[PDB]
Amino acid sequence: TLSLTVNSGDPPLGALLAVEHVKDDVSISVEEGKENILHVSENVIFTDVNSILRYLARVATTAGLYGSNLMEHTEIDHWLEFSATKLSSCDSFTSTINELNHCLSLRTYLVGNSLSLADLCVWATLKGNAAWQEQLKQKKAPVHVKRWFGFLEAQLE
Amino acid sequence: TLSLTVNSGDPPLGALLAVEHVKDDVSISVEEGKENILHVSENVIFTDVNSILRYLARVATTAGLYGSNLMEHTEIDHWLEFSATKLSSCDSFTSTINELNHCLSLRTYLVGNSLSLADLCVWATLKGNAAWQEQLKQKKAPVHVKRWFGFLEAQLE
Amino acid sequence: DYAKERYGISSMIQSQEKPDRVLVRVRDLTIQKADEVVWVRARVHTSRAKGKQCFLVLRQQQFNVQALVAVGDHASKQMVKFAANINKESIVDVEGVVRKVNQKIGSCTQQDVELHVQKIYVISLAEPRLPLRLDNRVIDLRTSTSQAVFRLQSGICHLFRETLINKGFVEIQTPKIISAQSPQLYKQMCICADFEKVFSIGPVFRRHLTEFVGLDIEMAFNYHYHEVMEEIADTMVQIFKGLQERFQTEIQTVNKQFPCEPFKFLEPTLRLEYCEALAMLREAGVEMGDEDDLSTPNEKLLGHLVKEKYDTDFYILDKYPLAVRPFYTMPDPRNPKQSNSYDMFMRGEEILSGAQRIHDPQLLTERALHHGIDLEKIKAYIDSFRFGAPPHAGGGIGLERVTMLFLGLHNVRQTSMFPRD
Amino acid sequence: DYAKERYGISSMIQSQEKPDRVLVRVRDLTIQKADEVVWVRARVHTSRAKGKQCFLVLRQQQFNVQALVAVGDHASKQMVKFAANINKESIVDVEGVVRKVNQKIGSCTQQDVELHVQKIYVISLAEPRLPLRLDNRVIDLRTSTSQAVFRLQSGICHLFRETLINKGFVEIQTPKIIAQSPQLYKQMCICADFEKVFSIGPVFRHLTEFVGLDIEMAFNYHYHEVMEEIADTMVQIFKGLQERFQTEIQTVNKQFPCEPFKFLEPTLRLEYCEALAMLREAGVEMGDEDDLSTPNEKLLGHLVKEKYDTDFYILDKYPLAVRPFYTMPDPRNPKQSNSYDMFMRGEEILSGAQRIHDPQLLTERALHHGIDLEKIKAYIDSFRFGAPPHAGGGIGLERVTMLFLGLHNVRQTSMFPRD
Amino acid sequence: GALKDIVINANPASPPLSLLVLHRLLCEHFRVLSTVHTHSSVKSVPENLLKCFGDYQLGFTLIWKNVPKTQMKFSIQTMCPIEGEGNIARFLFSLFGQKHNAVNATLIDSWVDIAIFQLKEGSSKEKAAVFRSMNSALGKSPWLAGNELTVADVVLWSVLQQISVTVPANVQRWMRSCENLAPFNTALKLLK
Amino acid sequence: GALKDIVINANPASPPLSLLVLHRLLCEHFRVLSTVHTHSSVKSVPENLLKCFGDYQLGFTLIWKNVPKTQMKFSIQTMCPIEGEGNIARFLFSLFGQKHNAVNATLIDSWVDIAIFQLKEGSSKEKAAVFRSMNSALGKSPWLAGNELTVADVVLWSVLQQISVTVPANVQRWMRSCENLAPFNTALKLLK
Ligand SMILES: [Zn+2]
Repeated sequence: TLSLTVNSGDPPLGALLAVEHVKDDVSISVEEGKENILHVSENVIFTDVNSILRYLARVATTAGLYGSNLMEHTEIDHWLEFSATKLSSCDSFTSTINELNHCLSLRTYLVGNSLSLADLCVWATLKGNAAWQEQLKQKKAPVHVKRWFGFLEAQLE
Repeated sequence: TLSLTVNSGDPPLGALLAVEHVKDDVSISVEEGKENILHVSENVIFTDVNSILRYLARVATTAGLYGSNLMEHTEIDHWLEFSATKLSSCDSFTSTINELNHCLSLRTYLVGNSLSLADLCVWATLKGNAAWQEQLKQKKAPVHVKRWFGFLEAQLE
Repeated sequence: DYAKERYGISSMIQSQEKPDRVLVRVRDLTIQKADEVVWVRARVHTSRAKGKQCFLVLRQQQFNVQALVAVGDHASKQMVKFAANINKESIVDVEGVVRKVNQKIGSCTQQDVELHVQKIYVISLAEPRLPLRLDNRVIDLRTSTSQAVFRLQSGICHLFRETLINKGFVEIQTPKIISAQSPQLYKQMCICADFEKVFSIGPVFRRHLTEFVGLDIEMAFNYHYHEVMEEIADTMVQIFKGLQERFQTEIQTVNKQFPCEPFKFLEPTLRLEYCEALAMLREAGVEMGDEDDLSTPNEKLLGHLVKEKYDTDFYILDKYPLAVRPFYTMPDPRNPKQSNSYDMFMRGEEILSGAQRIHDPQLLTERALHHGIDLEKIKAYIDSFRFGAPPHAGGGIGLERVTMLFLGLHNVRQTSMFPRD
Repeated sequence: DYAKERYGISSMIQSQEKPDRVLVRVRDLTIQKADEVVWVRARVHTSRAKGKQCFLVLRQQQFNVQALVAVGDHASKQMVKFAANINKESIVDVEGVVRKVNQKIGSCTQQDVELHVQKIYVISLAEPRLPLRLDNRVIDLRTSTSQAVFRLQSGICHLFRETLINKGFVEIQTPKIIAQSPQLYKQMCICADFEKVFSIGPVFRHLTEFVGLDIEMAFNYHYHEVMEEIADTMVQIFKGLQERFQTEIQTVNKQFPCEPFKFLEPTLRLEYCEALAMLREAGVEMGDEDDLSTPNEKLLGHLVKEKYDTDFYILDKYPLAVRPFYTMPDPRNPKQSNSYDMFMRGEEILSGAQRIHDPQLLTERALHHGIDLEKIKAYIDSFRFGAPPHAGGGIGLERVTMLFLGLHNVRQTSMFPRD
Repeated sequence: GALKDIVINANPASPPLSLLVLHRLLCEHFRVLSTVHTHSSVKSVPENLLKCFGDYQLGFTLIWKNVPKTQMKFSIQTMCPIEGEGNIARFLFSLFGQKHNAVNATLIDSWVDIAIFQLKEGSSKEKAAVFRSMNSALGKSPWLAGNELTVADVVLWSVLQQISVTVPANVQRWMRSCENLAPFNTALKLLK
Repeated sequence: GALKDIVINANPASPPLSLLVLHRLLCEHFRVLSTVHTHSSVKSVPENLLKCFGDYQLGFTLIWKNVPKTQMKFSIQTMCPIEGEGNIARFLFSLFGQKHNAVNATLIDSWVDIAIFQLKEGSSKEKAAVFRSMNSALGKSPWLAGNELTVADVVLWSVLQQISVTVPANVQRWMRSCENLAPFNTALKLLK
């Protein structure tokens, strides 16, 4: 019933990871095109990457990717904006990554000891970032972020 | 060859007292007119009372009524101005008389333990003052001034 | 009784309520604020009552107004009864109306108006009698004189700092107990520690042990010790200028009880050298030696002689004899019997005793041996100057003594807030 | 030698001459004053010399400039020899020419220029050695850190007064030996119609002595009138140091790194119950009426910094049991008091409260604390006649200076510490 | 939260009108102890902003501060600090609990993103495009959600009031519809 | 005097130019330690007057003070304080010792009295009368004394310079004759 067209030139990494986690809940198909469009109805489409992520997590009820309350719900909204801006750019990345490190000091997942859109949207953008992969090779990547990234890379194959 | 015309309507008391103390030194005559004029020469006259006093004391060398130095000479000039202004008026006389009292605290004569123009010009104006004679009757006249006034009234009469 | 709500002994103020109430100061009750409903918190100075009327003198920090509780459209008979029954010095919240008076109230500071009372609450009930010994001093400091003296003394301390701080000084904190001595040592160490200009307001000590508050200055100069002396002088001038401008109310309040002519001084403070002073005293008939120190009576006389000539209660006596000054006093390079020392006098009594300090370790040690001091027990002090010691002078004033001689009071205890008998 | 006039150990300054000379401050030697013949009196911080040239670091009150004695059109060989032979910390009068530098002098405060020397006189010859006693402390207080700390501490005292005096306060002088604590005298002044009083003087609490800035203020109806005043006064001090004394803050920062002091304009106030909820949420087993342990005070400050981001907050409505007898109990909850503490970087600086102005209740609370009324009869008697409602609080000048600059030990902000 | 207090650090150079509207709305639902403060970072905050708000259930501590992005610190011992005036706006409005289906909820969140990023910090190009999508939407439905007033309306209106382009008919009716409401006028008057 | 110092208390509302001229004359004869001071009584004395001058034989201490009559206190232990800028002027000039006969000396003193009282504090009536007596006198002699310059000239000139009548020919020549002298110009420039 659900269909997603993705920019083949630049795939939305986080969206696909989300799609793979909602296959169990609601029937969704993957086409390859020139831009990111989630076709829900004849009247209902979404261009923005975050809009797509948000819908999938909401409609995928059993998945529980949008937390377990308004507080966790809001934490996720923060990380979607965080990933979309501060990680999407490599400007003052040394600061950005240290904030994400501090946030992961006593957290296993980013929100509520379970896999959330936060985990996906951040990890996806973080993998796609250049300066991140350089920090890993040069072994100047913070402790808590590395352990978290390593743990998700294991679960996400 | 000295002649003095005096205002009969209001006699210059101090001038006459001075004239009486220079009779021994230089020959001087007394006429009675409508104003105070000391006729010295055909070219030399004096209208101001102090001018008359000053001349007589200077020309009367043996009298020594203008002190024994520039310091005593200046002290006298002060008392001529003092008598002519602060005693000639009865405005704030309570202050004026207390200044003259202080000045006579350790002085027998006003200048240099001898009769000076100061003694005459002040005593004359002081006798002629109304508020002075009232202070004497009411016995509110300062100690040192009374004793000085009493001592001069004895020598001058 | 219909005014039972309008009066009474109100509950102890344990911070229960934050009322929308404006307690106007008594000084602000002028003609400008006439025919206005105002609240006032004051003490009951005196409360005379006759039949239908009760008059109170509501007092607040050396200011008082005439308050009136009249039976009629405002108050009841039991309220007027209660108003006169309020014990002396009890603090009261008063809701009254300022009404213009037909003739001046010469007794009160607020002569222009009286306060027509509508409410009176005793917030603090004073016990009836009044003593005449700690509680003694508490009442004594309410007297318009004391209030004016110590509010002005606070002024001196402020004018002292504001002056020096503005001319680029740094306030230090001398310890004043060591295991109790004089603070000069610490000021000089600060000078030797690159603190160019320092002052310290703190307690100092002098057949008795005496404690008083001293305002001390220590200043490093360029080439001449007059650079410091002329500064200390200007600072004392700026204090006098300050009190005569701002604290005119407080001066007159002390004048009213203790008559004294206004304090007189010259803008470039008068300086007499020691030789000049001896000539004035000898001309005035005083058998005194060339190197003798001014006896306390001669200091009193010399001040009068200065007042007679220049008409200033404040002058500086400079170039004192070296013999009479402490060891650390820098000798005069030309006349080695004279020093670079100075005293400053208010109404012919010494307030300050300053000088240029010896910043050379060797000469400081020589003068210490001349005064017969065990170098062992001042080794530390001398050692302070061995490394880069700049040329410096200073001087200190007794806060109480300055306050006393400015207002022309007799005993120092008058300007000491907590004297210890 | 032809420059024998231009240098030497000049005669001890016994106030012999009044020279027409302008000794310009080192801080004023900027690019604006380039290519000018200026006189400078400074100390020789360090003097490195190599062959033809001798470089000096002329220092004055935590400011230093690079001075140069070059043989040629200016100086002789014996002058350059003498310049390097000047012992460390010796004070020198220098007639030089300010010349613009091709590259910044990162070491000095005056980076824009150097001083080309023409004359150098040692007015005060420092002995060669430098100790590392009393003379120890003299040198220690020349360190740019000490200079900056104590010039800023002077600032606190000034900002404290200027603030209160402008609010209509009156400075009193408590008698420091009879030797005990000053609160008694402030309260007697309040009882003596002195509405608003403060006292800067030495306080005590082995005997320890420190300098305390104390406030005692008579309020209208609520003790918050005083608390919110004391708070604003501490705010005005912080605003003052961050405006004027920015040079002195950075000079201490350079040696002791510390983030700028952070505060809110309406100073943050937490009531005691609110603080317990934050500590219990943070996992601290504590009683409702217990006093905050020194470690909990440290923690609570960090928790406040985490949430509001302020190093300065007020803890209000303390438990009555833990406070002194003269502390006014809360009229609603008689287990609580009208008391408060104020914290800088999570360490207590102030411990104030509303005072008991009722003689009877003051006596009751004195018996509750088991005090012999006989030996405090005088104090109680002070309030019997027209005692107004009043509160107050005191701060440790050294402790405030320490926690503002974020230094570790109090000795750093104590000018003359007694071992 | 054991803190029980919504702390919001906001930059006074760009006052978050979206949050001031939602604050008035929050007080109309709950007992809110609202307080305004000025952080050390910012100096001389405009007069109007200092008193912009003229036991209890929620605390609302608005701190004027030199931060790049408007931040909310609520129950730090359970919740990561929230950044973005859009993300904070969603949270505040969601406290009333006007539950929406997945399609609307996502479309509401989409409307917030548009207002915050594309409309606010955009050229006359993008502004014109935003008006069309609003005009078309408001042509069919009374609000942007269409069912009832939503955070989408609050934030977008707030952004439009704090910035040139021709305004269509439906947006003008929606603007007065918003301005007519008590929380919108009260907040906007105290900003001027 | 054992004090060795001429103290002069003068009111800055009416600066005694007569004494400032004589001061410059005194310094041209003796070594004078001249000093200017401001008494507590007067506040904010004009700038020019404060630095109007810009061991030793005589002291000259000029104190700007709120006194009704210009006063001199010299050797108080032998001499009563002198009041009147005329009386002080006579004393200062007399220190050079240009001794005159009884007729001139009295006529010089008479000229001082005229200047101080009648000319200074007089109507256009008396001023005109003073000019005639001067014009007639200066018509016969080079100065008012005629032997040489006298205190009479100093004081009168000083009074004329410190006050709307037609000025005669002889007075104009006498005015420039005075103004041409070093002490008269130096003193007058530091007043203007
Ligand atoms: Zn101050």
